[PDB]
Amino acid sequence: PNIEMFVVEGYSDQQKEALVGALTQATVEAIGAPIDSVRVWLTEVPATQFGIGGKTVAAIESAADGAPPSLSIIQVTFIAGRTELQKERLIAALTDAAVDTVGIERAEVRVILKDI
Amino acid sequence: PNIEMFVVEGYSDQQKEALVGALTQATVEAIGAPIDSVRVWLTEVPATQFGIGGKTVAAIESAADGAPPSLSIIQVTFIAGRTELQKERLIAALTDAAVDTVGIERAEVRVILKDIPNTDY
Amino acid sequence: PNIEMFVVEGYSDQQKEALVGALTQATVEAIGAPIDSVRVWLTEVPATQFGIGGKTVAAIESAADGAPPSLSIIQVTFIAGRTELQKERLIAALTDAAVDTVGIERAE
Repeated sequence: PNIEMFVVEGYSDQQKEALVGALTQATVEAIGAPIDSVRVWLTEVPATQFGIGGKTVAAIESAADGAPPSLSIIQVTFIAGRTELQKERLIAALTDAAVDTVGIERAEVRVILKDI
Repeated sequence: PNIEMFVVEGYSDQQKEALVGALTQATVEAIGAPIDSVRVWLTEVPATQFGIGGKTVAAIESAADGAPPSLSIIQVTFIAGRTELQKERLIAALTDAAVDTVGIERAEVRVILKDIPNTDY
Repeated sequence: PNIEMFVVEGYSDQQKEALVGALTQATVEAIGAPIDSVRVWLTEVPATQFGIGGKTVAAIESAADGAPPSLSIIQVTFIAGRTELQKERLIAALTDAAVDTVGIERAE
């Protein structure tokens, strides 16, 4: 239900809105979550502040953090890690090897929707 | 004690400084933490880069991650839940139901403050 | 493998590349990870947007998130805590008092 992507600053509006759609599209399908319950945001990392193996991109990648509450088994995570990863290689493209998808489970005692 | 609020790019300097005080005040009251211990950062997301349910805000939310050390019981989490939620629906307001709050407990073996962990203090 | 440092928007290119290198080098040594598997990014927070005990920096600091896969034992974490504390005082410099490191275990 919360997906943050850290990516390099090259991408255009269009790639952004299709990347949002896709992560959202890829999320509702795999884990069967509500579309209106899906939040995404992307984060432009400047080439001057993003390093692969110790040196900046400017001197020379896509990271996806998923925030679910814990109601998901390992198989439905395999599918999510799979679906999140595939559709981001489709639009706002990048090799599969260069996309990392992270799953952070939040205890229901630790996620607050409105007051509760 | 580590509070990142992800918000849209509208908010003025006043709203920011008031949002920072409010989340800090909310934290110290809720979890009885030292004010000196409370670091709060706001993350301004362009509308073109924030999606609600598949489409961007520009084509058409408040997300608060807290990284604390693990001591807090259920009730002091729920209060941290409501207190951060209320104070932010107060200043630089948005609807209650449009603010989401994430509580991440990092183990004492995994939190490093100065050179030392909290475990070896 | 994933190191996000949040910092104020004051630092030069040189401080930045030396920070990326110092975080990568402190990483590869301690936890013996592959340089090419070490990604590190810096997130500039403007002063109006970074608050300590309730006031904005401007009205008047480093937080380092490490996300590895979950095998790491206590000592390699405390060493990780220390390697990435120290080499961030060497360059993009700051008093140790004002740096927190955060270790996030992630492993399906």
